[PDB]
Amino acid sequence: TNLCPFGEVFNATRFASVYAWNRKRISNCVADYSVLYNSASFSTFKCYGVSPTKLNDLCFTNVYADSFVIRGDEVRQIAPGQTGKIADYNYKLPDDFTGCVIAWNSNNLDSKVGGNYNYLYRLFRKSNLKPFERDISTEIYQAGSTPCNGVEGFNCYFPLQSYGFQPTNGVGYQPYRVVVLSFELLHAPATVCGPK
Amino acid sequence: QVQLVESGGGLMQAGGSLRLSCAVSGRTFSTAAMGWFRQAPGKEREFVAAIRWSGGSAYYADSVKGRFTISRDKAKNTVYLQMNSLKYEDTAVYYCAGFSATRSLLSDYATWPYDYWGQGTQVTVSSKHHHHHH
Amino acid sequence: QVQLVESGGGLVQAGGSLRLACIASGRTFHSYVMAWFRQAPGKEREFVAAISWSSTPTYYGESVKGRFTISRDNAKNTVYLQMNRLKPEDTAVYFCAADRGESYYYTRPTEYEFWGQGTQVTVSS
Ligand SMILES: *[C@@H]1O[C@H](CO)[C@@H](O)[C@H](O)[C@H]1NC(C)=O
Repeated sequence: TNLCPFGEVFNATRFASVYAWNRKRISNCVADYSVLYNSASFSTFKCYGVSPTKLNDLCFTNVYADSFVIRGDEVRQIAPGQTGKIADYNYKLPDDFTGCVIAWNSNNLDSKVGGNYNYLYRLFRKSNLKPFERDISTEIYQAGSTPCNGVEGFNCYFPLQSYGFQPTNGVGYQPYRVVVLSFELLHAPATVCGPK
Repeated sequence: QVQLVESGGGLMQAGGSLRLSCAVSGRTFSTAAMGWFRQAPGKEREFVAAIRWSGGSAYYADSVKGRFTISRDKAKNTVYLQMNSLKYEDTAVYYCAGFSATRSLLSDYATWPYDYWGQGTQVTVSSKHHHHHH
Repeated sequence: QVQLVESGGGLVQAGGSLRLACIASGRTFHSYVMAWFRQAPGKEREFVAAISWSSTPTYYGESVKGRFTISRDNAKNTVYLQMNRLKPEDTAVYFCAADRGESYYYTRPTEYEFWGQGTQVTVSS
């Protein structure tokens, strides 16, 4: 009788920086998508490996809700098989992703006169993330042949940078809140089913 | 609801030392930076120093490098400017700044617009040159 | 680098039938939800039909439901649009579109990453 807490994820007052992306486990609950079905303001609502029309009919052994903020031009990167700063260094979907990606323009909440700089991305990393990997380290990034030893300088850079969310920003630089619903199908009891 | 409050200004003779403090209440500057600016009467604001709050790396204007040290104590939520080898010319109003923006390159903080600043503390340097000629 | 190429358009009499085809280059076709959009003389791209990876479900714009059939052949990297009982109103450039993802908002052009240049259909009387 007890619905999965999608409201807690979609309507959270604070959203995570993409580099420190948030993950909520959803289990042992009825997954009623009817509140997403009656939404029209999402900029994107795509599922991979399942039809959005069948989400109320399906059972999964686990569900994860990952949430974070990115720029408009970067929403494309939240999909299987993408490269770029976000897919490579911040949040990586697997090539065979099963789940749904929902994004919406959050300019009303996430941009301020003078700019909101609270949302960060990783700009540098020694290698690409594996799918669903999270890197929250702040080690000075060694870009040259000489080690940094935690001192910034030439070829020694802080690995994170603020998005600058100004109201004057073009569509591609406006903030977008993202919710990724990842579905797992293992040889294990189903924890999450739809109403029917 | 944040405030930057500077203390430690005053008069010094050329060659001497002063320590400016800036107590921050209302927030931290975690992965971002704090800085010191100065403005002499009828002269444009000038960058002095910046420090990354998390890691503590420092960036200095050429005019103060090797003479002024910026540092911070995270427990006291305070940034400091140790002003050694003071010159006539270091005479200005000094104010601490906060940056909400995390910049990857520390040198950006030399020109990036600060979003927080304190009241200012006056620093006057005496010489024996008698600069002001009539 | 994925290209969609539409063919099978030309002149046809009202009441008549036409089969559009769209071939995707490479071997990524199977991973795509395929759709048809159309642009009538001086109107916006309008949704016509879409087909999910497994051939089910299928979707149709209100004005072509019953008359048109979308189908796919993964072995030929081809999506097809069988158009029957054609009217003058069906005169348009028909564009093939493709995406990795199946959108809840399947009628939105912005939900499809890949686009052909289109094939011209003219229905006369
Ligand atoms: C978020 O906002 C309103 C709060 O009443 C509600 O209609 C909706 O259910 C919420 N969204 C989700 C996904 O639960």
